[PDB]
Amino acid sequence: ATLATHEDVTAFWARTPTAEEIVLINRRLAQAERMLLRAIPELLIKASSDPVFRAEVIDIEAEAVLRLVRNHEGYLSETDGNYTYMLQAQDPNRKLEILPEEWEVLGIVRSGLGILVPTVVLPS
Amino acid sequence: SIDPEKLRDQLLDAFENKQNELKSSKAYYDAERRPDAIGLAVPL
Repeated sequence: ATLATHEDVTAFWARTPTAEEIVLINRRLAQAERMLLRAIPELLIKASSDPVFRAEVIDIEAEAVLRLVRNHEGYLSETDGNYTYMLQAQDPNRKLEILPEEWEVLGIVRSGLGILVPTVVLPS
Repeated sequence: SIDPEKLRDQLLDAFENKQNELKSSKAYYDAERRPDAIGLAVPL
């Protein structure tokens, strides 16, 4: 099983999920863990013995799913004529991704200044 | 004292060893190809 759990995603997503949303969350968590491992091969080793690093990766997995399962039906507004709502204009997101600042929390930030080096083979 | 045949051998080897130095000055007077003369920007 993944380091974070559907109980972790439900700790942030105050609405308790239905069984369809539980199977969704279990696969999105597996995708988030698999994405972190491909960037940091040591992830499960660090998380075996560092108890604050466990809290980094678990809350970042739970956030990376939360921003994708929040309002996943895509509704703006709904009614039965006796009750109704409408939402703020949320971004219609379609992929799981981990922020530049979340990679800095995991300790693998990358710089935005790099160099192109001209080269020519020396003669003989 | 010294054998003329061993002396002929030992200094034909010294003569041949000197030619590997002299070629480094011949190459400038004859204007032979040199690695250091090839301008680097020119395509291969």
